[PDB]
Amino acid sequence: QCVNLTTRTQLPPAYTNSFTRGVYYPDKVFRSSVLHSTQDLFLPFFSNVTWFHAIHKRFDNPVLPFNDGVYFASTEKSNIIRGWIFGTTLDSKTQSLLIVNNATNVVIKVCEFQFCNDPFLGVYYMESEFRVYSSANNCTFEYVSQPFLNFKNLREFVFKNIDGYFKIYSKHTPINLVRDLPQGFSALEPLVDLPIGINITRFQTLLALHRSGWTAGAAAYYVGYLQPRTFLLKYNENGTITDAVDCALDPLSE
Amino acid sequence: DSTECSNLLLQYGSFCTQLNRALTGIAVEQDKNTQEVFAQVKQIYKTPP
Amino acid sequence: DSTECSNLLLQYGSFCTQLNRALTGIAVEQDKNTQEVFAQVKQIYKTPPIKDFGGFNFSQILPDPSKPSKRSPIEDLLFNKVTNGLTVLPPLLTDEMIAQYTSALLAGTITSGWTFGAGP
Amino acid sequence: DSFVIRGDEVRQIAPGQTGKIADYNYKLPDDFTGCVIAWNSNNLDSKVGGNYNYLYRLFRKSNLKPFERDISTEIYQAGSTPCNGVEGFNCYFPLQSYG
Amino acid sequence: SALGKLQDVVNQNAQALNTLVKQLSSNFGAISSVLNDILSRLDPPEAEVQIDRLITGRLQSLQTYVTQQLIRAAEIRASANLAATKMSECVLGQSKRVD
Amino acid sequence: QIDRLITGRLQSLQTYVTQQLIRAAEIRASANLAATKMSECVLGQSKRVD
Amino acid sequence: TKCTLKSFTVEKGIYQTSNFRVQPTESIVRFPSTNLVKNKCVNFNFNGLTGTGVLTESNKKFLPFQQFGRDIADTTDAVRDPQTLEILDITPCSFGGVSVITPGTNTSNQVAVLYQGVNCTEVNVFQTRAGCLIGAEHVNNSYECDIPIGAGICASYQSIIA
Ligand SMILES: *[C@@H]1O[C@H](CO)[C@@H](O[C@@H]2O[C@H](CO)[C@@H](O)[C@H](O)[C@H]2NC(C)=O)[C@H](O)[C@H]1NC(C)=O
Ligand SMILES: *[C@@H]1O[C@H](CO)[C@@H](O[C@@H]2O[C@H](CO)[C@@H](O)[C@H](O)[C@H]2NC(C)=O)[C@H](O)[C@H]1NC(C)=O
Ligand SMILES: *[C@@H]1O[C@H](CO)[C@@H](O)[C@H](O)[C@H]1NC(C)=O
Ligand SMILES: *[C@@H]1O[C@H](CO)[C@@H](O)[C@H](O)[C@H]1NC(C)=O
Ligand SMILES: *[C@@H]1O[C@H](CO)[C@@H](O)[C@H](O)[C@H]1NC(C)=O
Ligand SMILES: *[C@@H]1O[C@H](CO)[C@@H](O)[C@H](O)[C@H]1NC(C)=O
Ligand SMILES: *[C@@H]1O[C@H](CO)[C@@H](O)[C@H](O)[C@H]1NC(C)=O
Repeated sequence: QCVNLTTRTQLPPAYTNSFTRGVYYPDKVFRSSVLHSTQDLFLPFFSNVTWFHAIHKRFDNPVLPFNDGVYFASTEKSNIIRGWIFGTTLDSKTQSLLIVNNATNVVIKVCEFQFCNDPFLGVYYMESEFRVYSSANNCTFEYVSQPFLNFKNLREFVFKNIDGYFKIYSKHTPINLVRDLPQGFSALEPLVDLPIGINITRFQTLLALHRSGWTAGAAAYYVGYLQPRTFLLKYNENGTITDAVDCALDPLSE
Repeated sequence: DSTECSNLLLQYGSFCTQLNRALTGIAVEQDKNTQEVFAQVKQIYKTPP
Repeated sequence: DSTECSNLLLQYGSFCTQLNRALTGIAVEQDKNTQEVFAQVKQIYKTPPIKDFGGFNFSQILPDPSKPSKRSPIEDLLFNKVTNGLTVLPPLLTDEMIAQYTSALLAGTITSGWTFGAGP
Repeated sequence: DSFVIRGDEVRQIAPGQTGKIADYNYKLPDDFTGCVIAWNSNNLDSKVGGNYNYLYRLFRKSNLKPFERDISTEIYQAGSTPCNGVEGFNCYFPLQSYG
Repeated sequence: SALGKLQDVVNQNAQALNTLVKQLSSNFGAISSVLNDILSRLDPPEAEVQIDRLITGRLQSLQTYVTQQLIRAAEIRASANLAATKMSECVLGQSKRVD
Repeated sequence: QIDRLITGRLQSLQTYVTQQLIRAAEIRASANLAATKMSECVLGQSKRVD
Repeated sequence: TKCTLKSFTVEKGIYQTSNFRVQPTESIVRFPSTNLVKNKCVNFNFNGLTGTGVLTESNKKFLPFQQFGRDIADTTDAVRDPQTLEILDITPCSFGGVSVITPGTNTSNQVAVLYQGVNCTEVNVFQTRAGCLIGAEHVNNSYECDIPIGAGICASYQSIIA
């Protein structure tokens, strides 16, 4: 089942500053009281991060490129953002990745889904609406896990695809800032490594409608793109990354 | 300017860094030598006319 | 611990012996340097218990009895201000013995002037 | 060292080769010096009904040393069940003939 | 920065040791920098070549380290000879030499 | 082939840097001597013979 | 010492002759497998990570994602056991130089051995900061240095005293 959403309001997407966000742990190695230089796919400091809104009538589900990797930030309250779609053609011709977080658990499936033009979840004012794909014929990987998840919650994710392995990095932050990204540092813990082995070039954000037509809950998300670069990470005595330096940002940090 | 040569040169590690650091040490050592030899006075004296 | 690597390494000859010999020469040279600098007196001179030197105060350079290391306040400050088959050999002269040599030199140059350097 | 082998096995009479007669019949060392000589003998070492006088070690527990010869006609245990010198299920003679 | 001369020597020695240890992580054109990985993944005819590449790279690194250690040893020996001269002439006597 | 050129040029550069370090040590010794002569012969009168 | 110096007569002094490495007594495999042996120099295989070392109980506070810990030189100094989630330090097995302290062969054939940087319980036994000294008796009297051992310790012949 698919439903076209025809009550959207036309507006260009916004842009804002990344500040010093998007740093994730590059590996599973404990390091204490050290300064470690690593060359990996990172989000540049103070970069131009694209800003999308969900407010009522804004419902931002465009088609975005994946490129080398995607940093996804979420200023979220009341649980509208539910999952992501990854793939190349987003149809039954190729094999695509589904990540959803419904009312009970988190489900990851790698199948040839015939995706809808507007995939979405729904909350009735209970969850009784799910319209993401119309079919699923060839499924290779399944993974059911625990639930991962004024704006009160900040969700950071990093999606990378190297050597057929999909690395998802996550961080949950209690915030009380109203509109933009708070200025500070928080290193993203690695969340999951999936041996999906599929080609990914395009991705989709999954949102949830509110029904009482439809109403969009207040949410905002940010999309940034990873580039191959070097960071200098500082590990404290407790093994937590507390500060970082972008090696190619300015001559002082260089 | 060969990128394949630099990619193969990265397999050898930090030899280039050691050579650059040694040459930098020699270069600052020459200035230190000149400073020790000639800059032994902090007042610039002149002869009478 | 690879036996095959060592067997292949034996084809190159006595390179390892040369490197070990050079490092051993450096290691003995450091001890020789410390002997040449600090061990220039064969008598361990000591200051008198009464520090009556005609108004001259040497408390900042003489060893402090209160400190367990028996170092001077200046030497204590100096020591505070300096911060896979590899081994570090300890120096032949420890820090307390080097401090003792400096204390002997200080006692000689305070109580005897330059006479102790040329004879009795 | 004289023997008779197949036509595709003449590449295995060489130092540093992986192969079947290299492991269980005739092994050359890595520091081998000398010459390997091979020539076709279909006119002499072949019969129209089958010349079965040439045998190779199909089964062995471990690879040979260089210049090591195994003529021992003891049975091989190819399964979990011991053979006790008697042929049976997963109990095979080590020496099989070329056809 | 009063005690920079001693700290420079300490930093140089520690940096040389860190560089020498760090050079083990480089494969020097081999498939891997770990000897156990090469010995467990490859046969001895090609593992010999990979180990040879690692040996020549590590030996070049060690010879380089010994070379700068000897040069620094000469510099420290010259400084120590100067220090011994200052101990003999300034502490054990009064020197007429200017500066 | 590029690896052969790299190892040859790296050996040449290491040889050059090593001999430059040895000459730098020699020049440093000569400069220390020159500073000693500046202090003792120019800034004062020296009793040291020759 | 005679074989190392390539001479049948050895002068008085200390001579570096060999290298002492504590051999791995057992081999341990831990997969998500053998028993876990601590406080001994053993070979270890943790999740495909091979090595040789002494496993000790650790006071580190590894976060859940973190599995094996690296030091300054990027060597694995701490590892988490994949079956029982506990942290173990990996100290490198005891290695050191073996030096032979001897007087001249004209004087005597008695020798002492110094294991550099090796404690005496992992090898006339005397523990010095320079290492473990075997074959030389320790005296409380102080003399001039005849054969240098290190860390203020010297050896002489009078038997060999330290
Ligand atoms: C929702 O809208 C999309 C886009 O208008 C529809 O997708 C089109 O489906 C028709 C089916 O005949 C195709 O011919 C078009 O090429 C599709 N366009 C795109 C951009 O994919 C989709 O069918 C609509 N959903 C429903 C239920 O009508
Ligand atoms: C020599 O100098 C020392 C240190 O400058 C003097 O010790 C000081 O004495 C005064 C007066 O009792 C104290 O207030 C200071 O705290 C002391 N300083 C230290 C570092 O202990 C000492 O009095 C001087 N004179 C003699 C004769 O020793
Ligand atoms: C971000 O990009 C948009 C267009 O892509 C541009 O108009 C805007 O000025 C950029 N912002 C910054 C801070 O560079
Ligand atoms: C969540 O998705 C799983 C997977 O299909 C399903 O079994 C479960 O019933 C769903 N829960 C809800 C509340 O829809
Ligand atoms: C994928 O699905 C289609 C239709 O369900 C089927 O014909 C095809 O063989 C499947 N391919 C694989 C690799 O399972
Ligand atoms: C992945 O898909 C893109 C576009 O469909 C294509 O250009 C690329 O070659 C593909 N890569 C692989 C490894 O299949
Ligand atoms: C590290 O953790 C300890 C708790 O054992 C805490 O007291 C200390 O402040 C922490 N350090 C940092 C930099 O957070």
